[PDB]
Amino acid sequence: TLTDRTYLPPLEDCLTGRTVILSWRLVASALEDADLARLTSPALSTFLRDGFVHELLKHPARVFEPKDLKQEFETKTSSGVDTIKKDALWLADAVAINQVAALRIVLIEYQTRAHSHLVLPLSTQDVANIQEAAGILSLLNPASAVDAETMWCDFETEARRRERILATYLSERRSFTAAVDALVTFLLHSAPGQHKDLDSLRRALLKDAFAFDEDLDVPDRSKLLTMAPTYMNLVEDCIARAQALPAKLGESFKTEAFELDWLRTAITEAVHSLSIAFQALDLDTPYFAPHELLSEWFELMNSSLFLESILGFEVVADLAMPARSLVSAICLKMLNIDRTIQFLHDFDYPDGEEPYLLSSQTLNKIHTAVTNAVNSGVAASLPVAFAWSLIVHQMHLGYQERASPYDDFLREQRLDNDIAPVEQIAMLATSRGQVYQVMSEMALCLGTTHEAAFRPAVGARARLVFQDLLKRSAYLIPYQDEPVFSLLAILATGRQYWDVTDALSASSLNQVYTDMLDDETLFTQFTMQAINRFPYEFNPFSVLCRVLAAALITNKDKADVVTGWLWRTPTLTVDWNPAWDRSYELCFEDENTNSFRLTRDVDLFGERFIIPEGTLGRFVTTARLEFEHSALALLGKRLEVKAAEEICDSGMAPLDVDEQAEAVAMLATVLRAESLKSTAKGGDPEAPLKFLKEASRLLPHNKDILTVISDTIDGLVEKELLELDGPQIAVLASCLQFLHAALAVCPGRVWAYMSRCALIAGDARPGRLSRITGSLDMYAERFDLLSSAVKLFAALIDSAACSAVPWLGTSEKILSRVALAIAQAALDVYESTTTWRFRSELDRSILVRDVVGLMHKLVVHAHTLSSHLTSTLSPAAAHIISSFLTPPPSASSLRFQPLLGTLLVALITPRATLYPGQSRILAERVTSVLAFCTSLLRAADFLGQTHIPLQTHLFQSACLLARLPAANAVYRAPVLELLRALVEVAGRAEPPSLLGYLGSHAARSFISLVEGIDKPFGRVEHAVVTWRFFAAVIRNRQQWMAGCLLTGRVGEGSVLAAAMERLREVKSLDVQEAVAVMDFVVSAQNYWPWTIFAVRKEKEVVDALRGYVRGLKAPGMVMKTDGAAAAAFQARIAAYVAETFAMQLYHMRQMRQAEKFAGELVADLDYFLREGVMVWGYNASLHGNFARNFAKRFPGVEVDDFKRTMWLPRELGKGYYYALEVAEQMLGFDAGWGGVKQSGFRKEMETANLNLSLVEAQVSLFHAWEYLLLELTLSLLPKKENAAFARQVLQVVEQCLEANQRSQPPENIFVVLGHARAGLALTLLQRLADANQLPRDVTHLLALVSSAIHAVENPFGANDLPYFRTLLKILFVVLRAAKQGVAITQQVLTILDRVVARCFRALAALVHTAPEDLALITAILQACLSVPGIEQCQVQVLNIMAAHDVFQVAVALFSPVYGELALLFLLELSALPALAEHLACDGLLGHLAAARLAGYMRRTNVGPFAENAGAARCYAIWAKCLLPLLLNILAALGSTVAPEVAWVLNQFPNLLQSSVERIEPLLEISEIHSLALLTRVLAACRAQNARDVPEVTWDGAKVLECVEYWLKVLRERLVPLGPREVNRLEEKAVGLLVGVREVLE
Amino acid sequence: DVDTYLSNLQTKTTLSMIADGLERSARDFDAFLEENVTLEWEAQRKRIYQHFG
Repeated sequence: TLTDRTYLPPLEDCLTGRTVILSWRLVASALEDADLARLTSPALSTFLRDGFVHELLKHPARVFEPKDLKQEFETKTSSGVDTIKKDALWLADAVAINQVAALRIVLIEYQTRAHSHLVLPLSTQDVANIQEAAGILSLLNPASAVDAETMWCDFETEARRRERILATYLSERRSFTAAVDALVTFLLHSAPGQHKDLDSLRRALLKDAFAFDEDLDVPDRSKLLTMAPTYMNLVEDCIARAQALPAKLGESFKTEAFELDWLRTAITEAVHSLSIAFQALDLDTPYFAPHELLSEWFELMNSSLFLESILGFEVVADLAMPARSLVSAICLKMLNIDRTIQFLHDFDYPDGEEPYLLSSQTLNKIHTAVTNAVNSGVAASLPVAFAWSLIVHQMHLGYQERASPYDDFLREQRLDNDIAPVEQIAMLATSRGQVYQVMSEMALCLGTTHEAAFRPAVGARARLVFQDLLKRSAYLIPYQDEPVFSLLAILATGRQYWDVTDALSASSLNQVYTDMLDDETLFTQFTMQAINRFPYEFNPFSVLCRVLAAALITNKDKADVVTGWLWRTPTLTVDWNPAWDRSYELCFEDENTNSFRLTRDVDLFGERFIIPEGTLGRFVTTARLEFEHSALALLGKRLEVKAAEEICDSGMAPLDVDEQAEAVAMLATVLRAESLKSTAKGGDPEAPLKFLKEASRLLPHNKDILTVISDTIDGLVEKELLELDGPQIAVLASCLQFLHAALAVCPGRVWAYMSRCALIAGDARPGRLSRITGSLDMYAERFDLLSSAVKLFAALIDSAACSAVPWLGTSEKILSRVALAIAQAALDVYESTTTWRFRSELDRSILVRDVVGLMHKLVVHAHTLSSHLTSTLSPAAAHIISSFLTPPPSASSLRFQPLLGTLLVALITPRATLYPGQSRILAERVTSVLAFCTSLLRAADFLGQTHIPLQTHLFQSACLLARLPAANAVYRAPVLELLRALVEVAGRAEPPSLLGYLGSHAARSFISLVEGIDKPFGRVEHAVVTWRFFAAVIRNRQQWMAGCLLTGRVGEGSVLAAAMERLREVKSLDVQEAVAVMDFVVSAQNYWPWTIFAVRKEKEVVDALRGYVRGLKAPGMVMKTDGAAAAAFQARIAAYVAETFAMQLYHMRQMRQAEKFAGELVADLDYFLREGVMVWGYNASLHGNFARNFAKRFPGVEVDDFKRTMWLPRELGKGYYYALEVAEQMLGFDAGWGGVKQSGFRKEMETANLNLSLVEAQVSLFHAWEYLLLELTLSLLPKKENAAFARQVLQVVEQCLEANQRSQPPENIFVVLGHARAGLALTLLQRLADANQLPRDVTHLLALVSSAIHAVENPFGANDLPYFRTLLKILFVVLRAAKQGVAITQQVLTILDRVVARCFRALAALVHTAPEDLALITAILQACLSVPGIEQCQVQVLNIMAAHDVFQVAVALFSPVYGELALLFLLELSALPALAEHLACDGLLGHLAAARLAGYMRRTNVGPFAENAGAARCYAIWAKCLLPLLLNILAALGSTVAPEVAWVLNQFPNLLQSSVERIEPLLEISEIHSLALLTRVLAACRAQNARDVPEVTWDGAKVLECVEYWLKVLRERLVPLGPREVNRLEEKAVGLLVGVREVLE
Repeated sequence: DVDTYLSNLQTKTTLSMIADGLERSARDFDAFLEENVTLEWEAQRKRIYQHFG
C-alpha cells in the first residue's frame, strides 16, 4: 500500500501547474540551508512523511534500477503529452533507468525550463550594456555571444533539448543524493533547541522509516546501520558508469562537455554515497561493522584503485581532493583503529559485532590492496597505508609476545618472518611528513570552516577518525613539530576569528573537541605537552586554547577550562639567556632529567612579575619550570615590553612577530568567548572585566593591555603600510581583532583610542589606511588585515548605534568624527577593491560582503528614525548618501563596477553540492548587495531627488538580476524586493523601458519563473514579498511587463490564476498573506480594471460567495474574543474587500449592471455597521499609560523619538509606527525591556503598534465604505428596500457624530479627521433629502451636532475653516429634514439663540472667505425659521433674537455681496410679525434712503443683463430681496408706511421703467405681483383718506396688455444661468399669474 | 458590450473617477439650496396670502 501518489503526482497537475513536483533540487536546498519554513511546509511535510519516499531513500538503487515498468508508464501517460512521452521513452532506452523515473525527470525538466534557459549565455544587448557600464570585470565572455533570436531558435531544437534533459537528469541525481545525505545527517545528528515542529517531524520520520524512537531506551538501529551496504553496492555502478558511458547513447551527444559533466556527476554521487556510509558507520562508533561488507568494500577499492582511475584526470581536482579525503575517512572509520587496538591487546569481545580480525581472508585482501595502492604511487592511500602498517606492527608485536586467526594471515604472506614491507611503507609515508600534510589537507577539506567541502557537522564527525589515528600513533611516534602542526590544522582548520558563535549544537559535533580532555592519551600527550611547551612553542598552546574557547562557549560543564589553564598555568618554558648562566646551579639529582634550582633572586622584567627563590626546573634540551602562575599576566607583560621597543639583555627574549600575532589573536578570541558567554543566562557579567584586569596585572599602572595594543599599532603604522612584511600585517590584524573583542566590554576606551588612532583620516602622518589602495596583490597575508578591519568598523558602527545608554571618556562629537572617518575609510576600500588581485574569489567575496553590510547598517540606521538618537552617525550617513547617489562624473563607474562584477561572478558560478561554506558566503554577499541597493533606492526616493544617476546602472544590474535567481532560489525574494524598490523610485521621478534592458525572451522567462508564488512550499514571507513586487510593478507606468504578467503571454496560468485560487480559500488561509493578495488585486484592478474585473465577473460565482461568507461571519469587536493581533489584519482585509466591491459596483454602474449585485451586497454590510465609521477603538488610555511609564523610567528618551521617518513602507503589524526591530537591540541592554513572563515595555509597545495598525485599517475601511455608500445612494435611487437603507444611513451618521465628540486620535501619527468624515454625512443627508425618505427623527440626531458645535472652540475664521463650513452644512441639512416633520422647538431654538447669533456677530466683527460663510449662515437661518414649532414660539424667540440686536450690525454692513447677504439676513429675520414690524419701524427707511447704493441705483445703467457687473448685481439685489422685504414690512402695517413706499417709488422710477420695459412681445413676475398687491392695498387705504399716497406711479394698461400677451413660445427667452443641475418654472409662472388675476381681478 | 467598453475606456486610475462623485455632490448642493430657498419663499408667500384672505 505504498504508491507514488505524492512522489509522482498525476501528469495533469504537472502540466497545468496546479501542483509543481517537489523535485530533489528544492529538497536538497531545504535540507542544506535548514530553513524552518520550507522544512515545516505542508507540501514537503507530506512528501517526507510518506512511506514511499522513505522506502525510496532507504533503497536508492531502486529509484534508478532497470525493471519492466511498461504497464505503469502506459497507465500514467494515459489519463503536450506526445513530446513528453517520446522524451521519456528515449531516455529509458538510452539509460538503464525505469520508464517511470525517466518520465519524472522529463516532467521536472519541463517544469524547470525557465532556469535551464536563464543559465544560458547572455545575448548581445546584455554584453553591450555590460561593456558600457564598465566604461578586472572581464571574466565574462563578450567575444562569444549571439542575439536572442538565434539563441531561442536553437533552444527549441532536438539535440539541444536532449542535452539539456540529460544535464537536468544528472542534476536531479546529484540533488537526490545531496538531499538524502542531508536528511540522514539531520535525523542522526539533530541539533537541540530547534523548533517544536522540526522535532515533531524528525520523530515522525524516524518512527515511520527506521522506528528510531527517542523515548525507547534502546532504539532499532538495524534499519539505520543497514544503509551502509545499500550505498557501498551502488558505488559499484557509480564507478562503472564513470569508467564507461552509456553505450546506447548517441555518439553526437558524447562530447567533451558531456563527458566532463558525466564524470563530475559520478564523482559527486560517489562522494555523497561515501558520506552517507560514513554517517551510517559513525552512528555506531564503539561497535564494529560486519566484516562481510568490509571485505567486499576493500576488494572493490583494490579493483578500482581507490577511484584514482576516474579521479586521475587533472580537470576534476576540485572534486577529486574531497573525494580522496572522504575515501580515506571512511577507510579509517571501517578500520576502527581505536577499537581494533583495544580488541588486539585486551582481547575483549565487543559484544556488538564480529570484527574482521577473525577472518584471515579479509586481512589478506586488505594487505594486498594496501600493497597495490602503495606500489601504484597514490597519495590518497597514505593515511590508510600508515594505519594498516601500525595495525600490522601491533599484530606482529602481539604474535612475538605470544610465540589467534590472525596467525594464518601473518604466515600466508610471509610477514611472519620479516616486517620489511610495512616498515618501508611507514618510513616512506612519514618521510618529509607527507602523510601529515595529506591528512591536514583532508581535514581542511573535511573541516568546519568555510573552506570545508561539507557541512560543519560532516567535518566534525569526519575529524574523529583522524584524531583517533593520531591518538593511537602518538604513543609510538615521538613528540615532533610535524604531528603537532597536523593535529592543529585538523582541529582548528584555520577558522576565522569571526567564525565563532555561541549557537548551541548537539553533543555529537562537540565530541571531537571534548575528546581532547576526555581520553587520557590525548590529554597527557598533547594537552599537557602543549601547556608545558609554552611560551617556547606558542602556536600549539595558542591554537588549542583558541579552539577550546570557541567550542566550549555553551558547554557549562567545561566553560572554565580555558580560563583555568590561562590563569593557573602549571609550568613554564622559555628559552635560556646566556646572561643567566651565573644565576643557577645544578642539584646533581638526576642527570637524565637535568634538574636544578635557582640560587639568586631572579627579577624578571627588571606590581611586577617576580619569581621566588628555590623554584625547580627541568632542561628539556630552554628549560621547563614547575611554578604556578597566570600565563595571561606574563603574556601581557611581554607584549608591553615588546611594544615599548625596549630590550633587556638580562631578561627573557622578546616574542616573535608571528608569535605576537597569534598571542593577540587568541586573546581576542578568548575575550569574545567570555563576552558571549557572560550575556547568556547562568554566566557571570564580570568575566570580560576580570579577564582584562588579570591581563593588565603586574603591568605599569599608567598603561594597560589596550595601551599596549595602541602602542603596537602606532609602531606598525609609523611607516607606510605598503612596506610591511607578512608577520607585521598579521600582528596588525590581530590587534584589530583584539580591539574588536574589547569593544564589547569596554567601548569607552576603544572609542577614545579610535578618536586618535591616526589610521583613518587622522592626520597627514604616513600610515593611513587609505594609502593601501592601488593595483596591488591582496594575498592571504595582506587580506587578513582588511577582512578584519572592515568587521571591526562594522562592530564599531553597531556599538555606536546604541546611543541610549561603560562609556566613560566619550562624547557626541568624538563618536561623530570617528564614524565619519570610518565611513571615509570604508568608501575608499570599496572604491579600491576594484583593482586588487586576490589569490581566490572567496576573499574578495567576503570583503565585498563585509563592506556592503557595513554600508547598509550605516544607511538604515540613519533613516530608520528621525530623533536625536541617530545623530551620532548622521554625518557619516549623509556623506555616504551624497557619495553613492550624486557622485562626480569622473569617479561614477568606480563605485558601480564592484556590484556589477559581483553580480556577474554570482550568475556565472557553477552550482555544486559540495563546499557549502562558499555557497552560503556568496548567498549572504548577494543578499547584502541587494539590501544595499534597496537602501540606496529608498534614500534617493527620500529627500526629493529628481535626477538619480544611479538608476541608469541599476537598470543594467536588474538586467542581470533577472537571470541570477536561476542559479539559486534564495535570490528570489531579495531580487524581487530590489526590483520593487527600483520601480518605486522610478514612479516618483515614461521612465526607462525595462523591457529594453531585460529582453523579450528573458522577460518572458522571468515572468514564467516568478508567476509561481512559492508553489512547492507555500511560505508567507516570500508570498507577501512577491505580491508586493507585483503590486509595485503594476502601479508604475510599466505596461508591457504588466500585460505579460496579467494576461500570461483573460489569463490561464498567470498570476491571477493563483490569486483567485488563494482568494477562494481565505476562510482558512493565513490573514497575513490575504492582505498582500488583496493589495495585489486592488493594484491590478485600479490600473488594469478591464481585465481583472472581467475575469472576476466571468468567475464571480466563486468570489462573491466567499466575500459574503467573510462578511457575515466577521464579528465587530474581535479584541475581546480569542485573538489580539489578528484584529488589524481582519480589518485590513475587510477594507480591501469593501474597496474592491466598491470599484466593481462602480464599473457595473458604468455598464448599467449594478442593480442586482448591489441589492445582494447591501445585505452583507453587517461587519461595516459594526466596525466601520466607528474609530473609537484607539484606546488612548493604554497609550498614555505607556507614554508616562516610558517618560518616568527614561527621562532622556521619549516615546515619540521612535517614530519612523517614512523611509520604508510602514508594515501593518507590530512595527507600524514604533521601530521595534531597532528597539529590541537599542533598549535590551538594561533590565526592563525583557521582563518576566514576557512582560515589560516590549509587550505594551507591541500592543500599541497593533492598535495603531487596527486604527489605520479602520480608516481604510471607512474610506472604502464611504465610496461604496456614496455610489449606492445614486444606484439605489428607486423606492425599494428603503427601510434598511435609511436605517444604515442613520446609524452611520450617528456613529460619525458620536466619534466626533469622543476621544480623538493624535494629529502627528494619523491624519486629522476634521473635515474628513463630515462631508460623508453631509452628502448622505443631502441625497436622503433629495429622495425624501427620512423618518424625521431629528429630535435626537441634532443633540450630537449641537454638542459638537459647542465643543469646537468656534473656529469661525480660524485656519480650520473647512470643518466649520461642513458642520454648518450638516446642521443645515439636519434642520431642513427636521422641518419636514411639539418637542422639537425647545431642542432647535438652541441653534437660533446661541449658534446663529454668535457666528453672525463674529463674522460681522471680523469682516469689519467671509462672503460664502455669511451666505451659508443666512441659508441656515432661513431654513431654521421655517420649522413648524417656531410658528407658535414667536413670542418666546422674540426676546432671544432682540437681545443681540443683530439688526444694527446688519444695517451697518449693508451701508457689494456683503450688502446683499446682510439684506437677505434681515429679510429672513423679518419673517416673524414682531420682527417684521420692528424692521418696518422708522429705523429702516432712514438707511434705506441714506444708503450709498442710491448713487448707483439712480443711474440708468441698472438692468438684469447690464454689461456692468455692479449694475446687474444691484438689479438682482433689488429684484430678489427688496420686494419680498417690502411685502413683509407692509403685511404688518400698510396704512402708515404707504407714504414711505410711495416716496421710495416716485424717487427711483428707473427701476420701474426697467422692469416694465424689459418684458415685451421668472423673478420679474413676482415683482409684478408685488406691485399689484401694493397698488391694491394703497387704493384700499386711499379710499378713506386722501392726504397720503399722492401719486401711484404705476400703469395698469401696459401691465394688463403684458400679462395678456404672456398667457411653447414662452421658451424664447428662458435660459436659466444659475440652476444647471436639474416643468420647473412654468408651474410657478402660472401660479403667480393666477395670484395676480385673483388680486387684480 | 465589451467592445464599446474597451473603445470608450481611458487609461487612468479607477479610484479617481469615482472620486468625481464628491465634486458632483458639491456642485449639486448649490442648486439644491437654491431650490430650498425658492420653495421656502413660495411657502411664505402662500401663508401670507392665506392670512390676508
